[PDB]
Amino acid sequence: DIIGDIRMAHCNVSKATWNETLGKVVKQLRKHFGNNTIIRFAQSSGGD
Amino acid sequence: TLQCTNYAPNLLSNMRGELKQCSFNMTTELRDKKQKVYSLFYRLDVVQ
Amino acid sequence: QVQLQESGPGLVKPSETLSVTCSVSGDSMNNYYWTWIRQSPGKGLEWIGYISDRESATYNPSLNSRVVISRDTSKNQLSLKLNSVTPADTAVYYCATARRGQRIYGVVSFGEFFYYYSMDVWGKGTTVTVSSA
Amino acid sequence: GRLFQSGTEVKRPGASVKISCRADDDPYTDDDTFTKYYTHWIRQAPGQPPEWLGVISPHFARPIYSYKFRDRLTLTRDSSLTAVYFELRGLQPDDTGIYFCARDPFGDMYPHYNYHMDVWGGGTTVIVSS
Amino acid sequence: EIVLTQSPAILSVSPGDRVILSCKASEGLSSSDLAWYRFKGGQIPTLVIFGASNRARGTPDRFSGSGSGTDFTLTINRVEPEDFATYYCQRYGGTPITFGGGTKVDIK
Amino acid sequence: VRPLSVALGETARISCGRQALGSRAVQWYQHRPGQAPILLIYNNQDRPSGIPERFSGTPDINFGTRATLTISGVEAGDEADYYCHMWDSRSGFSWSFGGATRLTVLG
Ligand SMILES: *[C@@H]1O[C@H](CO)[C@@H](O[C@@H]2O[C@H](CO)[C@@H](O[C@@H]3O[C@H](CO[C@H]4O[C@H](CO[C@H]5O[C@H](CO)[C@@H](O)[C@H](O)[C@@H]5O)[C@@H](O)[C@H](O[C@H]5O[C@H](CO)[C@@H](O)[C@H](O)[C@@H]5O)[C@@H]4O)[C@@H](O)[C@H](O[C@H]4O[C@H](CO)[C@@H](O)[C@H](O)[C@@H]4O[C@H]4O[C@H](CO)[C@@H](O)[C@H](O)[C@@H]4O)[C@@H]3O)[C@H](O)[C@H]2NC(C)=O)[C@H](O)[C@H]1NC(C)=O
Ligand SMILES: *[C@@H]1O[C@H](CO)[C@@H](O[C@@H]2O[C@H](CO)[C@@H](O[C@@H]3O[C@H](CO)[C@@H](O)[C@H](O)[C@@H]3O)[C@H](O)[C@H]2NC(C)=O)[C@H](O)[C@H]1NC(C)=O
Ligand SMILES: *[C@@H]1O[C@H](CO)[C@@H](O[C@@H]2O[C@H](CO)[C@@H](O)[C@H](O)[C@H]2NC(C)=O)[C@H](O)[C@H]1NC(C)=O
Ligand SMILES: *[C@@H]1O[C@H](CO)[C@@H](O)[C@H](O)[C@H]1NC(C)=O
Ligand SMILES: *[C@@H]1O[C@H](CO)[C@@H](O)[C@H](O)[C@H]1NC(C)=O
Ligand SMILES: *[C@@H]1O[C@H](CO)[C@@H](O)[C@H](O)[C@H]1NC(C)=O
Ligand SMILES: *[C@@H]1O[C@H](CO)[C@@H](O)[C@H](O)[C@H]1NC(C)=O
Repeated sequence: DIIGDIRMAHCNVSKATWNETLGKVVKQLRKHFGNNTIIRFAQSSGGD
Repeated sequence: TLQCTNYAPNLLSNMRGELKQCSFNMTTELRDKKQKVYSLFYRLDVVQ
Repeated sequence: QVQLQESGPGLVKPSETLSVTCSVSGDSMNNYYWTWIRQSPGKGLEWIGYISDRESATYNPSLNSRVVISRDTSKNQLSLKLNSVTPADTAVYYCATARRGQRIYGVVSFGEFFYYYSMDVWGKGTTVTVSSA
Repeated sequence: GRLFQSGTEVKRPGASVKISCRADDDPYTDDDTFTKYYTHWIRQAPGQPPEWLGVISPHFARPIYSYKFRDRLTLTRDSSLTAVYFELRGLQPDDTGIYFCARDPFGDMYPHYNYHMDVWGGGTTVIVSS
Repeated sequence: EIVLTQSPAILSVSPGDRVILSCKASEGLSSSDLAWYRFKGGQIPTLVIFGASNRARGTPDRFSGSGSGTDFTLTINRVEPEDFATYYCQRYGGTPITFGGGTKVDIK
Repeated sequence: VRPLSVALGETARISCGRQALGSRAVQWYQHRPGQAPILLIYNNQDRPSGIPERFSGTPDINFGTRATLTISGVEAGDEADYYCHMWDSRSGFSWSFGGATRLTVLG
């Protein structure tokens, strides 16, 4: 049984350093596709 | 055959479809006798 | 400060429209949630229903929808209608207020919290007896 | 040896089609074919050159669509490790033709990392009218 | 996007000679990502060659072909009555892949 | 309905029959016969105005404890029954109040 509260597990990440890491990897990836190309992060496709 | 209904009913939280309560028979060390057992299984573990 | 006065018919014939009205004086009814509690002799308290700013008359499911809750903002009153009543609920009524405070145990983003209704200011309450005689 | 797909279904404009391409026909089989081999789905119209329609990976059935058929094409497999599906919602009277499913290692195998569709299977037909 | 064209669209030959199936690429193929298929009406389209020049399992000695850069050739040694069918070449690389239009041999 | 008999001077601990399961948020009541009910303790720690500082509840730290009401300095007129309203997570929206613990002080 569950002796307590029915809760859901959840993973926490810090927003500021994750946004800085995304900006850094975008600035790194921008060395291969010129300057004025809009890089868009999206969700997954699907499957299992 | 798992007779399985919803555990923790009428909960207004997010976790509603998961945590289902099912009962089933299981064999013991004496093969003529059985044992009724109760357990909780997730939504991704049971198929109707 | 919110003050509550009561009014009652007293003598009620069975199986018709019952109406017991409490009046509010002192403030408006914009945020406080009005509820009604029935106290019968021989048992404990009983929750009839409550109303909110959503104008939702959520009744108790153990009453078989025999009560009707309504409010009004133009005359500072509220109507408590009944139909097809029994002679076995001779009880004193109560008109109370209730504030809603949230209780959070996990994260608010998923909805792992709930609501309660605290009743701090109550009314005097007038008894209503129903009988065939 | 050879792949198996069935179906000679007719359709109406505004519906969806379901094409299943299995390998080794008996249903209780453990071919393991959809396990380390990519699978290509290819459409061909009569009187037209064949065009690419979509590949599915054998790792966890992660699909790779094209930009022409992106928002109206979902395809995956079931709990058993056979019988990949093909759901094409948002029909049209332009894609009337034959459909093919081909096995392809796609440069993931151990010998030589080749690029070839070694076997194609069946080839169904989809028509639509009113 | 690399468009794959084929200029010998219509071909006719007798059984027992060598035929040339040429294909032109748009801009600089990698010379290792190309395939040839033998299509027919209401049959099983099988493969005949790997990459630039490498035979498959069910392929005899008479099927070969090479090419590099932007030109790719298929060189059949002899013509059989079981080979009078259309051919389709395709490339690989970035999705979506594109076939090479279409060519066809005939008996005359 | 459960009776209780506590003499003068010493304190008393009153529990309700509803076994709490989860995060608790109780509202302890007190109803004199004929008068109006009043709110004593809400949200397990707080107390409204006008109520004396003699009623202490139980916090929600170290879940597994009993939600009781402590009456320090019991006087002679404490004959009104109490009500232990239960609001938790698993049982959902509770409608009824519960058993009325009738405290009868002697002397
Ligand atoms: C990933 O991240 C997410 C967030 O992004 C994390 O979720 C967070 O999870 C924790 C618990 O795991 C939640 O804490 C809970 O909060 C509720 C209510 O929130 C209170 O805190 C707010 C913060 O403000 C200060 O106050 C607290 C003390 O209350 C300080 O300790 C803090 O440091 C802050 O400085 C506050 O804004 C709230 O608002 C209310 O404030 C006052 C007080 O009531 C009112 O006047 C206001 O009007 C308004 O209503 C509120 O104060 C708490 O209730 C929870 O504590 C209770 O439950 C515990 C477990 O049962 C128990 O141990 C506690 O003792 C407590 O029980 C009793 O204690 C109080 C003591 O005074 C009593 O008064 C009270 O009645 C109660 O009965 C709990 O602490 C976060 O809210 C949640 N975050 C969000 C955004 O929802 C997640 O955990 C992360 N995951 C991982 C893996 O890292
Ligand atoms: C990775 O893929 C790219 C893209 O296909 C490959 O680049 C291509 O390389 C060929 C040479 O092998 C280039 O062809 C050349 O074209 C010029 C004219 O542009 C011509 O003058 C030369 O004689 C030659 O034919 C081709 O243009 C080039 N494509 C692109 C888009 O740059 C590359 O070879 C692949 N492999 C790696 C990087 O290992
Ligand atoms: C084995 O059992 C699973 C679980 O039911 C089957 O998967 C479902 O199959 C039905 C077929 O009508 C689909 O409608 C469901 O969507 C499937 N559930 C999924 C994918 O989660 C599976 O088909 C069974 N295998 C057999 C009978 O060979
Ligand atoms: C995660 O855990 C570490 C453990 O030390 C802690 O320092 C940190 O504050 C926690 N939270 C986040 C958002 O990283
Ligand atoms: C992320 O970092 C960039 C730094 O260039 C900043 O401009 C931006 O406001 C940050 N936040 C988001 C949500 O992008
Ligand atoms: C993109 O911008 C950076 C700015 O530092 C520059 O160095 C780089 O040359 C630019 N890319 C191109 C293709 O000009
Ligand atoms: C276990 O077996 C008995 C034997 O008749 C049956 O009545 C019972 O329903 C079984 N248990 C379950 C959970 O089906």
